[PDB]
Amino acid sequence: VVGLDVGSQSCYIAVARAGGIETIANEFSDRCTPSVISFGSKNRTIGVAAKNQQITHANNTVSNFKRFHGRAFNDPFIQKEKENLSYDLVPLKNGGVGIKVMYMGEEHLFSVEQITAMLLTKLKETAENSLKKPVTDCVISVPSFFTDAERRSVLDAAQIVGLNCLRLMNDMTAVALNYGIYKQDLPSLDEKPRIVVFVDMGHSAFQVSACAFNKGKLKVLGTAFDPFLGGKNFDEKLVEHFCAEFKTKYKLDAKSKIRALLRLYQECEKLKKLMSSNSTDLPLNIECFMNDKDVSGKMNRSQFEELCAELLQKIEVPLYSLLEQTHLKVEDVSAVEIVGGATRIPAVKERIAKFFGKDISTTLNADEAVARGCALQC
Ligand SMILES: Nc1ncnc2c1ncn2[C@@H]1O[C@H](COP(=O)(O)OP(=O)(O)OP(=O)(O)O)[C@@H](O)[C@H]1O
Ligand SMILES: [Mg+2]
Ligand SMILES: [Mg+2]
Repeated sequence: VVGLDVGSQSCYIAVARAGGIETIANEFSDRCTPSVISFGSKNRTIGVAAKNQQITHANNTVSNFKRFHGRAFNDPFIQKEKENLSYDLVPLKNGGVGIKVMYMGEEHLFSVEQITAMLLTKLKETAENSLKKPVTDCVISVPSFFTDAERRSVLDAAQIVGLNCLRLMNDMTAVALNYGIYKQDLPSLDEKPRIVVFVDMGHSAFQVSACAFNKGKLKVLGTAFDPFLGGKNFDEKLVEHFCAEFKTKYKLDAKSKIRALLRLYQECEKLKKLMSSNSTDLPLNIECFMNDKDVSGKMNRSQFEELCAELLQKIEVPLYSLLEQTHLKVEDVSAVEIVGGATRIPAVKERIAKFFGKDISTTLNADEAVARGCALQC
C-alpha cells in the first residue's frame, strides 16, 4: 500500500518496506516530485522537467491546481486565484473549474480531476518503477479543511487512474499517526497522555492540530486552520515589493508581461527560502527581465519580516482557534512539532514558539511526514 502526499506544489511517496517506512525516489533520484504538468505537441511531461519549462511554455504548463478540487468556477475564491495563473481557466459545462491548454496540436479542456489524475499516474509509475510490481492500493493525503465535495473530487481523480484509494487521509492525522508510531518513550497507557501540537504550513494553507498520545493510542483533540494563508502569500508580498521597486528604478512593469511576473515569482520564492538560513543582504538578479534589461535588487530577513508584518500577525489566529475549540491551555502542551515546507520561515516558527511559550520541535521529517503517515495507515 503506497502513501501519496499530493501537495499543491510538491508530492511525496512512501511505502512500508521490510522494517519500516521508506520514501520512494523518482527518475531524478528525488523524493520530491513537483506538482506540475506541461503539455507539448508530441507529448506531456510531469514533475521537474515540466516545472523547468514553466516560463518557456507558460501557457501550456499547469500548476497550483490542487485547491480547485470541488470548487465552482464562479466561486470568488477561484476568481481571485485565476488572476495569477499563466494558463487559461474557464468554466466547465457543469460549472466546475476547467483547464484549457494546447496539447497534441489540439485545444484541450480538462477538469481538475483529470489534471490531478495525470499527476497521480506519474506517482503510480514512480512507485511501480521502484517496487518492481503493480501498484493499485494507496492512501492519498488531503488537507484537514477539505469538505466532503472537495474530498470526493480527489477520489474521483484516483478512480480515473484505476487506483484503489483505501482512504483519503487528513494531513494532520497523517502527521499524528507518524508521530504516534515513531516517537520513542511515549507515555504508557497507564500514564498521563502526552499532548502534542502539530503545525503544518504548506504553499497554500496553515493547519494546526492537538493530539494526546500513549503507546499504541492516539486521540485527536481538535484541528484548526487558515486555508488562505501559506508560503505563497509571503512570495506574493515579495513580488509586490520588487514589482514597485522595479517600476521606480527601471520603469519596467512586471505585471504587464506574464513570463516576467512568473520569473519574478520564482526568484522571490528562492529568496524567501534562502532567508530561512541566511540573514544577510541577499541579491535578487533577473537577467533580461524585460526590454532586454537586467534587473537587480536586494533584501534581508529583517526587511522581509517587516514587509510581511500583517501575514505574521495572522499566524496566531488558528492557534487561538485551536485552544478555543479544545479548551486546552498552553501549559497542557508538552511539545509543538512542525512539519511542512513553510513552517521553517524563522518568523513563523517564532510566532508559534512565542504563542505556546515553548521552543519548536522537529522530531519528524518536515518534507516526508505526511506521506509517511499515509503509508502507515493501511
Ligand atoms: N527553507 C524554507 N524556508 C522558507 N520557505 C520554504 C522553505 N522550504 C520550502 N518553503 C516553502 O514551503 C512551501 C511548500 O511547502 P509544502 O511542500 O509543504 O507545500 P505543499 O504540500 O506542496 O502545498 P499545500 O500544502 O498547499 O498542498 C512553498 O511556499 C515554499 O516556498
Ligand atoms: Mg501539504
Ligand atoms: Mg517523518
